[PDB]
Order: sequence, then structure tokens, then C-alpha cells
Amino acid sequence: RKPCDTMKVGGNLDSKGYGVATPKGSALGTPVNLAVLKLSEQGILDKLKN
Amino acid sequence: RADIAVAPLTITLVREEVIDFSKPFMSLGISIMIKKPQKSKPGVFSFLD
Amino acid sequence: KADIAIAPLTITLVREEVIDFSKPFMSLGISIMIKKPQKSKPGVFSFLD
Amino acid sequence: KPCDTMKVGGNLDSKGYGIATPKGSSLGAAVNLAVLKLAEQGALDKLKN
Amino acid sequence: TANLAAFLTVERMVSPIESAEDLAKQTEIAYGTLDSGSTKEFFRRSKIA
Amino acid sequence: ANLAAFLTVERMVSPIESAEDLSKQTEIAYGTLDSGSTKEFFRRSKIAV
Ligand SMILES: O=c1[nH]c2cc(C(F)(F)F)c(N3CCOCC3)cc2n(CP(=O)(O)O)c1=O
Ligand SMILES: O=c1[nH]c2cc(C(F)(F)F)c(N3CCOCC3)cc2n(CP(=O)(O)O)c1=O
Repeated sequence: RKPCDTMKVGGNLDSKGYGVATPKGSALGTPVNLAVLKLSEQGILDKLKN
Repeated sequence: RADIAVAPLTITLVREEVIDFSKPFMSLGISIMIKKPQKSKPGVFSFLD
Repeated sequence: KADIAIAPLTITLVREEVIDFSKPFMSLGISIMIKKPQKSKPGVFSFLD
Repeated sequence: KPCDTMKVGGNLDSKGYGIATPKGSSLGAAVNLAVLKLAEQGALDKLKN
Repeated sequence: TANLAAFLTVERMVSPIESAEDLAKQTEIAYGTLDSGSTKEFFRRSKIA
Repeated sequence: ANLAAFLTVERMVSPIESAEDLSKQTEIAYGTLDSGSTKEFFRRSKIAV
């Protein structure tokens, strides 16, 4: 972002990660996770990241 | 009050025991932010340095 | 033939369709392996280096 | 050894290893909770170092 | 001549910060986090010295 | 002064930094393993790089 006056140095310090939130015992959680894995293997997450 | 949530929520142990999570879509870590200094080198003023 | 596998096995979609997987303990990616750049003989370019 | 290579650049893709269990198993959820407990305590980073 | 050589010797000195051990090795450049959250709780519940 | 500066520190750097540096040149070649999902990532990629 402007004024483009910062930069990121160093590697990641811990293993953090975000995921799709669903209630416990939900029936749609397994097809949602299959869709997440399908979008991850297709690389469309990296496309939206770019 | 909700049915499903798509948001950057951190997958923790204390949150897994009440609600479930799928596999993570974006891994990340703790970063370092600096002031990003540039090469502000002047001309004639740097000769008499 | 086994009960549980604790080994670096790659989490894919085609492996999810038959067995289950847990949350990732260590994230990684594809990196660049090159040798360490040592000193090279510069030659004639050291006349005005 | 001979300590003659080095890695540069960030990761190009999102890869991650996890514990595998067969589908319909009873131990997969306590294994996942134990993985989350080891992740939050930083013991995985300790073994990585 | 010696003074300009000393200044150019200073010009090729220590690279900027690239690791947390570089932050621990100095005291001139201070740093901070957010006042509340799991980011500060990571350093509060840390075990690495 | 600058020749003393080059003869003083002698901290050589690497020519290749990012993944786009491999596409930016052609003199230094690069390859992967002959079989595997790493090669399938390059085979089924959608990025023009
Ligand atoms: O579940 C959590 N998810 C979070 C997600 C994000 C974001 F990155 F925006 F998605 C952030 N920010 C990071 C820096 O910019 C401001 C907000 C904080 C989060 N926090 C607070 P923490 O406890 O300090 O981690 C959580 O608790
Ligand atoms: O499930 C898989 N797990 C794998 C685990 C490893 C590692 F853990 F690193 F040993 C490796 N190697 C990559 C680096 O050098 C040595 C072997 C390959 C794996 N492959 C083959 P891929 O399909 O090409 O990824 C898998 O299929």
C-alpha cells in the first residue's frame, strides 16, 4: 500500500493458519473441506492471492 | 446465530473444542516490520562530508 | 496393515477420499536450492572494478 | 556437511504434512487435539530447532 | 584519504535486521507489538529464551 | 578509498534471489526431479511465470 515505505524481513516465527469455521457435528463440514482441498490443489487460492 | 463462517479466524485448541475447522487455506507467521530505509544520497552536499 | 501413520506423507485430495487427516503440524513449500556463492576469479574486470 | 549450499526465496506453494488416520476411526479427534496442543505450546518449534 | 576509506568501510558494514536474534543482539532500535491478543500471548507464554 | 573498501569487507552476494530471477535469465539452468507431484505442479500450473 501507499506510500510504499515499508518492507517485510525475516521468515515466519510460528506456524499460524486460518481455516473455514463450522459448528461441531455439522453435515456440510466434510464437503466444505473437500472443496477447500480442491481449491488449494488447483492453485486458485494463489491466484486470488496474486 | 450463524450457520457457517468464512473469515480469517485463527485455528486454536480452545476453539476446536466448541466448533470444527477444515484444513487451512493460508499458512502464516509472525512478521517483522521496519521503516524500509532508502538510498537517499545527495550530491554536492556529500562531497564535503 | 497399520493403525496410524506418523510420517511425512503429503496431504492431497485423493488421499482424503479414502482416509482422514489431522491439522498440519508443519507447513512448507517449494524452495530454491543453490550452492553457496564462494569467491570466483574476477580477472580483467578488476582493472576498473 | 560440507555446508556448501543455501536456500533463498520464499515458499512457492502451500504444502503441509499431517497425521493420517483411516476413515471412521475413534482416535482421530484426540490425535488432532494433541497436535493442536503441541502446536500451541511451541514444542514443534523446539523439536524443529 | 584514510578518512574517506574509513567512511566507505562504514558504508559496507552490518546488514539490516533479518532475524529475531538480530533484534536480541541490539538495543538501539526498539520494537513493540499490539497491547492485547494472542500475538502478545505468544511471547508471554514462550519457552525459548 | 573504495579499493580499500572492497579489499576490506569482501562480502559477496548471491546472483539469484527470487523465483522470477530464474525466468529473468537463461544462462544458469535449473531443474526438478524426473517424477513427482512437484513436477505435476509445474505441469498443471495456471501462472504464466
Ligand atoms: O482469531 C483472531 N484472528 C485475527 C485475525 C487478524 C487478521 F490478520 F486481520 F485476520 C488479526 N489482525 C492482525 C493484524 O492486523 C489487525 C488484525 C487479529 C486476529 N486476532 C487477534 P490476536 O489474538 O492478536 O491474534 C485473533 O484473535
Ligand atoms: O506423500 C509424499 N511424501 C513425500 C515426502 C518426502 C520427504 F518427506 F521430503 F521425504 C518426499 N521427498 C522430497 C524431498 O526429497 C526426498 C523425498 C517426497 C514425498 N512424496 C513424493 P511427491 O509426490 O513428489 O511429493 C510424496 O508423494
